[PDB]
Amino acid sequence: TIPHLAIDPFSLDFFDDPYPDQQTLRDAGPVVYLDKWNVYGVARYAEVHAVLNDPTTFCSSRGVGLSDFKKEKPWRPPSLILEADPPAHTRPRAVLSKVLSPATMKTIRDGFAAAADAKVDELLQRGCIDAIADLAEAYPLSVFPDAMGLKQEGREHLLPYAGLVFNAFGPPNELRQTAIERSAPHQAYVNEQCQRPNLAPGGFGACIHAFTDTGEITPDEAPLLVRSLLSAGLDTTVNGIGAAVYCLARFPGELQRLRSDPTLARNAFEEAVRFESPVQTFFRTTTREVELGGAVIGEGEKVLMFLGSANRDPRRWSDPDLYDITRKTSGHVGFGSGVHMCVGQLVARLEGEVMLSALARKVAAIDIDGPVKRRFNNTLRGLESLPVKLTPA
Ligand code: HEM
Ligand SMILES: O=C(O)c1ccc(C2CC2)cc1
Ligand SMILES: [Cl-]
Repeated sequence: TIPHLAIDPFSLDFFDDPYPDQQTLRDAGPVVYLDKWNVYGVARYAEVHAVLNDPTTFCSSRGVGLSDFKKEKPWRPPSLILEADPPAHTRPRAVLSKVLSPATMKTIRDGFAAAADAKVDELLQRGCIDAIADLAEAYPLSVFPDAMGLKQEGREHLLPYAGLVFNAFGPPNELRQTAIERSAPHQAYVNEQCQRPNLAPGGFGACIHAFTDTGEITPDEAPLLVRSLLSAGLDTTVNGIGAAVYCLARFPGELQRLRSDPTLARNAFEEAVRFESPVQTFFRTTTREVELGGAVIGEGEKVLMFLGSANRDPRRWSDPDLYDITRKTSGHVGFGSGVHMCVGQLVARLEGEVMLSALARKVAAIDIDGPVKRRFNNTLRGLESLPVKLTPA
């Protein structure tokens, strides 16, 4: 009853151009079986949304990668939020929600905006830049480690560690194995900075530790929640901003609409998150036998959700393959949906908004003017190098 497919959604050929295979995955049926990895997959919007919003059956505490924590040791101690179910999930989630709250955004907005403006002006002086190293990576590196309250020393480990985290959600392919092998120095660096003495007062890290006073988290929980921010909080924004710039480079008409109304910056970023879906995939594990898409899935089965596919499903989206900065983007699943929906979404959107605002006000044209290279990661979609010429407004 369930179609079996041989598509490897973690192969380099798939990362290189996922969209035809994602259609094949959607059109095969509401639920497929991926023989390459012995997992179920859901690629249409409806089922992906349903699974995300059914946490008691499609759980996270057995891992949101391919590995089942009931069967194998996690490569690092489980995340107290990503890899937890309610009720255990709830108070750590509440702490990060408060640390990354609307109120907190007021404290960092001016500096985040100023750094974005300054960066775009700097790049305009250079003219021909790499929109990944010089913009998508450089801008988040210039604000987020500081906002965390990290010391200067060791920050070169941040992106490698994130690359590892996101590769490690994948199957045990070469990408994952190469990432985990000799990763100890990255792990040691991150784990050390999660300890309270190493985090600057006023920053997100210190604020997490401050919540141990309230009874919401214990002191021994705080370093793991700092670890969550150091795992998710940088590389995501790199690929989100890179996605947006790549979109604006490919859709000059939309750059021009953005220029004409910079207040479209926030939605132009949201649309980029839908369109590229920097976080492509997550898994759940069934806690019980369950019928999904007329398919009966046993207990303890891994279910692969194709977030990017869901965000391009023509059943849900008009012209899914068009980048439209005035699209009603609400309901996209690029930040997830339900109890685990991205708790750092205000930080992500703030960064994206203020960079796209700076571009909107300062740049007339973005032209790809060198070889484009894709960055391969089991979970993250994005580019390694994006040479562009920036024309000033
Ligand atoms: C464009 C940028 C980002 C994207 C696309 C993204 C994507 C996602 C997605 C899809 C989830 C849901 C996970 C699931 O359902 O299993 C999620 C959760 C999460 N994200 Fe974001 N994220 C981004 C930025 C950030 C930032 C900037 C931070 C921190 C400063 C962050 C921290 C987290 C954390 C801690 C969770 C787990 C929340 C929970 O389990 O309740 N992410 N993110
Ligand atoms: O808690 C964590 O360590 C964690 C790691 C990666 C993510 C991805 C979704 C952005 C989220 C949380
Ligand atoms: Cl670690």
